[PDB]
Amino acid sequence: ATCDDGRTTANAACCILFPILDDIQENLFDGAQCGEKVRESLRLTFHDAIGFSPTLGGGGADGSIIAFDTIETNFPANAGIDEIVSAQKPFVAKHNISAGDFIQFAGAVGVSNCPGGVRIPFFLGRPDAVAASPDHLVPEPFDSVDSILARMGDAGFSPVEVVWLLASHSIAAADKVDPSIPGTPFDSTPGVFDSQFFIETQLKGRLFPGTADNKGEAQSPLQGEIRLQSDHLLARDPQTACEWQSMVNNQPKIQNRFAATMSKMALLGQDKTKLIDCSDVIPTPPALVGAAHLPAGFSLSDVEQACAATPFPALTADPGPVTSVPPVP
Ligand code: HEM
Ligand SMILES: [Ca+2]
Ligand SMILES: [Ca+2]
Repeated sequence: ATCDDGRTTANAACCILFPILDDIQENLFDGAQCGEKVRESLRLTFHDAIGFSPTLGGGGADGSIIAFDTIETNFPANAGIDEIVSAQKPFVAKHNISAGDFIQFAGAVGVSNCPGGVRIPFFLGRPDAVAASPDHLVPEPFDSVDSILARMGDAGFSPVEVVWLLASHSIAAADKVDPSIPGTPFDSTPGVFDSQFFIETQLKGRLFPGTADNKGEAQSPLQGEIRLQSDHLLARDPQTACEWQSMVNNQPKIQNRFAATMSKMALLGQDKTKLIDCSDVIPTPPALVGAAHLPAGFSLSDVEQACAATPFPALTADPGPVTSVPPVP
C-alpha cells in the first residue's frame, strides 16, 4: 500500500501511524531523542503488558494502566509510573488508536531513537481495555529470583527470555529505589542500547551510590550507578547466568532477542492474527556508539564469573582510574 506522501507500507491501515510518530517524536521525545520520556515509555510497555496471568487474570498489553490509571498507578510495584501515564494520556485522546496500541507504539518509536537500538515489531488494533489489571502481577526488585522467574513464566516467558527483556535496563535509571539519588542509571551508558548493563552487573559490588540497605538494592561496582538486587541475583543464577554472560559484547544477539521478546510481550493478552502488521513504520535506529569494555580501573578478576560452561570474555578496560557515572537529566 502507499500512503498520501508516496511512502510504502505493507497495509493501508498503518498510514495513520505517521502523524502519530511525528507528534510523539516532536512533543513527547524532545525531537526524536533517547531521553527520559523514551526510558519511561519503554518501562510503561512492561508495566502495562505484564498484568497478565492465566490463573490470576489481567488483559495484558491492553492499555489498562492508562484506562484504569487511578487503580493501577496506586499499586506499589507501579511507583513512579504516573508521570509517563499522565504524559501519554493527551496523545491517546488526540489520536485515533487505543491506549494499548499507543503504549506499545511509543515504546517502539522511543527505542528506535537510541544508539544501538533495534526496531521492535509493531501490530495495530488492540481493543480498548476491559478491566484493570489485578494487583501484584508486576515483579519487584526485592522479589527472589525464583519469584521473578515464576511470575514472568506465568505470563509466558522462559528464564532466558527474561534476560533478553532485561536488555531494557541498558537504557534505564531509578528514582525510587534510592530517593536520595534520583536518576541514577543501571549502566554507564543509559543513552546507549548496549551490553554494558550485562557487563557491569557481573562485577563484584563494592559500594552504595547513595545510602545503604535500600529495599531492592544491591551494592554497585561504580559511583553513579545503581544495582537492583534482582539484576544482581539474575546475573549469578544458574538459570540465567550463562544467558546473561552471552549478551556481553554481543550487540547482534541483544538486538535480535530484545526485538523478538518485546514483540511477544507487546502481544500479551492479544491475538496477533487479529491485528495488523505495521512494523515498517518504525524508523531505523542510530548505530551503536562505543565498544564493550570493563569500566576504567577494573580487570577480569573483578568479574564474578557465574557461567560454569563458558569463561567470561576477555574484555579490556577503559584507560585510566576508576571514575563515576554522571546522573541522567
Ligand atoms: C524482570 C523484572 C524487573 C524488575 C524487578 C524491574 C525493576 C525496575 C526498577 C526497580 C526500576 C527503577 C524504577 C525507579 O525506581 O524509578 C526499573 C526501571 C526501568 N525498567 Fe525495569 N524491571 C524489570 C523488568 C523490566 C522489563 C521487562 C522492562 C521492559 C521494557 C523494563 C524496563 C525498564 C526501563 C526502560 C527502566 C528505566 C526507566 C527510566 O529510566 O525512566 N524493566 N525497573
Ligand atoms: Ca495492562
Ligand atoms: Ca547502556
